[PDB]
Amino acid sequence: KKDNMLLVDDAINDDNSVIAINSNTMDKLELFRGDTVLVKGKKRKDTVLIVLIDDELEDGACRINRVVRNNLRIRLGDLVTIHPCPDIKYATRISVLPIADTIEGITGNLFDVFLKPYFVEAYRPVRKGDHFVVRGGMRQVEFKVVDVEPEEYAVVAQDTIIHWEGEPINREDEENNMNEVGYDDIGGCRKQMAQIREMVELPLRHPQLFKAIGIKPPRGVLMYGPPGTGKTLMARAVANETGAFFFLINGPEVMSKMAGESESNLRKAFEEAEKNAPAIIFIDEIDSIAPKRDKTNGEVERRVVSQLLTLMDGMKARSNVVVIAATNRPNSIDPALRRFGRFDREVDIGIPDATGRLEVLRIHTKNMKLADDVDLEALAAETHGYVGADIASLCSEAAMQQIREKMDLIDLDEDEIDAEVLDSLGVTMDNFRFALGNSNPSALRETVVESVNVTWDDVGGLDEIKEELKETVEYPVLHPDQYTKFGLSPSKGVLFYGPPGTGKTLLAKAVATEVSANFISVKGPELLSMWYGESESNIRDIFDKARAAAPTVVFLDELDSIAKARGGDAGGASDRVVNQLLTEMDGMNAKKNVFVIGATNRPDQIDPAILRPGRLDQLIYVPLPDENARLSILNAQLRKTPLEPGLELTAIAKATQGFSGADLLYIVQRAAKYAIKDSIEAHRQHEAEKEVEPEVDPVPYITKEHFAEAMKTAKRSVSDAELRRYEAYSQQM
Amino acid sequence: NGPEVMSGESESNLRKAFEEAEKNAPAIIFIDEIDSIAPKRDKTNGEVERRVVSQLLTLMDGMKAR
Ligand SMILES: Nc1ncnc2c1ncn2[C@@H]1O[C@H](COP(=O)(O)OP(=O)(O)O)[C@@H](O)[C@H]1O
Ligand SMILES: Nc1ncnc2c1ncn2[C@@H]1O[C@H](COP(=O)(O)OP(=O)(O)O)[C@@H](O)[C@H]1O
Ligand code: BEF
Ligand code: BEF
Ligand SMILES: [Mg+2]
Ligand SMILES: [Mg+2]
Repeated sequence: KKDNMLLVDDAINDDNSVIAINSNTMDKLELFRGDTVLVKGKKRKDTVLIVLIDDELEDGACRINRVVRNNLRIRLGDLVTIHPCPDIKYATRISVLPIADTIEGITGNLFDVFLKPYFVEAYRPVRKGDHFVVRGGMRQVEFKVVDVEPEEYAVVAQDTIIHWEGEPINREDEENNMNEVGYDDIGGCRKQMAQIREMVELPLRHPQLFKAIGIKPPRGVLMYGPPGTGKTLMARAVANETGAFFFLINGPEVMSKMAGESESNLRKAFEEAEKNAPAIIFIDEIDSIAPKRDKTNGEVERRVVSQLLTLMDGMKARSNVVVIAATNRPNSIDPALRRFGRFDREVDIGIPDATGRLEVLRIHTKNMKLADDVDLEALAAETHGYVGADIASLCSEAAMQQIREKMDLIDLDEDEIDAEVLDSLGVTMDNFRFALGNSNPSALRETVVESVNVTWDDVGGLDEIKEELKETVEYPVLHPDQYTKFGLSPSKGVLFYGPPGTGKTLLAKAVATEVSANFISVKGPELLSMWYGESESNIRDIFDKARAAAPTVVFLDELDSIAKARGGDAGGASDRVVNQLLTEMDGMNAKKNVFVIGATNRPDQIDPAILRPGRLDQLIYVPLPDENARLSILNAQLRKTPLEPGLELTAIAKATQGFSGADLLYIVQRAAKYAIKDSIEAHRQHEAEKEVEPEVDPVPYITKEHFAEAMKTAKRSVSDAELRRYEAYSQQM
Repeated sequence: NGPEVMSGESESNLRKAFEEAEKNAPAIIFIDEIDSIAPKRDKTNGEVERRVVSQLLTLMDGMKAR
């Protein structure tokens, strides 16, 4: 460890142009009380200050006031490199300007008042870009050094000419934001960030390493992946981490209404990137530029593609520029633009894992008065399919929920704002839980499923079936250590079969509500279209949305219409659907861990090519309920009902042997209908006896006579031959 | 190569390449990645692909003994 790098500490000396080192630091690095030292911090910024012996400092980190600390874009507890510069000498002239909001109210001679006594006889060591502070006249004004004559940094001796102007600006706040954000604001993408940093650092600063090894540096990088991942943030961080030129052009803004000058715009962009310095070019949204040369019909876009191909190929060794192109979809790319020489190093910035979600959480919400009872580990563990911007939307929705929560009771008084509510603001766990329950992933927005309030105790019976189901779904998405220690490839599909009215759709709803993962549901023949190619493109982009928001559950309901038996046809469309489903279901490796759930009524018409072991091997039979399962169904269907205390369901469980949950629900609904009819008759009788008093309801519970009248027309659902067919299929399989 | 023939100038490029290979010497032409030029003519729906396939057909057929 070279002792030339030190951390930022609080300031004892309240002066602007000063830093404090300890004496044991002075003997460790020769410097003095008058010595003017160059501080170079993060964000590629610098500053100049006077070193002074400080006993309290302790050699390891340095004291600097908040003004110096700001110019370096550092905080208390950040590292900076310190090194002396006496090459700097007395100024010829200086160019400071007051920031508008620090002078709103006053006017007149700022020089005589603030600047004159501030710089006098101190010969301060200033810098271009510095923003210093001067206290006087019952306020503190902030000026920004806009220009000096003696290079970037100089000293303000009494002979130095201080020029101030009355240009109150707003620009510094805007200037800080664009420069703001470097490489510490992007979390969860460490390998791609290191590769991008290498690709912008090594060919641009020192090509001697690549000349020594003998590998030609690439002059082009492509960024693809899901939307809202961080390609634009990476481009902004790369544009801010270097003070070189950054010619920013976009996709559809290179055109013009005159007779063919977009080629001249591309030529002038390339010549302005070539004229100044070895620089970097970021071309955003190249899908509007490259139409893949197949679905285009014009000549102007082909001339644009040819001009960009000629301007991308003709780069010599003395040019030394690289290009960055952000791209949403990775399939509509021109293979002539993907030729060897222009775009070769394609990075894959995918969805983050739990540690990446923790990194983006600790990046985003660390700039607020947050809470006192928060744990981000459970928030990152429960969240599965979010990527990049959805976490920021979650934090914004939590802040808006906190604002809605602390408004109706504390009386904000929207005509004029107070100062009592503003400091008592904390986004607690309840606002984050409400924001988690009131949001959705950005890839599953168009396939949003309406909320069905069912739990794992609402499905009466099927106890061992539901516990092995919740185990075999909860295993491969949260704890992969048992999967790694087992050493066997897992199942990537499951199927339900049995009589209708048994609980397959109810088990699918219980998966959709209480599995702590994502869920996407389609109907059977919904993914078919009369056009050509769309009937397979629907399955293709549905499975693309499934692979994007990993993990998820794709419930293919009623597979007797998609996976129809082949067996003279209508043209071969269902065969194309089955083949597309087979080639989109066979590309399931250990990554992206999706799960396909099927539930049919007739299992004889399912394709053996899709019932093959290795594609969809599991087969859970859901049989008819027994006595105890029927009692559990009758107890779970009567949960939120005002039942009679002197009423038992064991007689209903014993008197019905071949019944099912659907007709049991029909029995309970007919009993409720009879109770509602009795309530209506008692209400109209009470109205007649009042016009010509009981309780709030004359029938507060469902009596035994209502059940005895509802079970009078209680048929059964399934016949006898269907049970024989299902028993024959269960004996065959 | 295949998709480096486009910019009515694909037919001019095909005629230019064939007359250049016929003018100089008895030689050999390498056409790499023919699947872009020949889209199998039934699944395609464009018209400059049909025109450049017809041009390649009438230019490959028009080679004599000399
Ligand atoms: N990987 C990431 N890490 C941190 N913040 C991210 C990430 N991806 C996206 N964001 C956040 O998403 C918001 C907008 O992202 P943006 O750069 O516009 O997305 P993109 O690169 O897809 O165009 C910003 O608030 C940004 O901080
Ligand atoms: N085992 C069960 N426990 C509780 N309710 C059940 C059960 N089986 C069926 N039901 C009821 O049946 C109704 C519809 O059943 P559903 O799942 O759609 O049938 P299927 O098995 O044909 O897909 C729901 O109102 C549900 O409450
Ligand atoms: F990937 Be981002 F939405 F550009
Ligand atoms: F969905 Be069930 F099998 F009627
Ligand atoms: Mg973008
Ligand atoms: Mg169903």
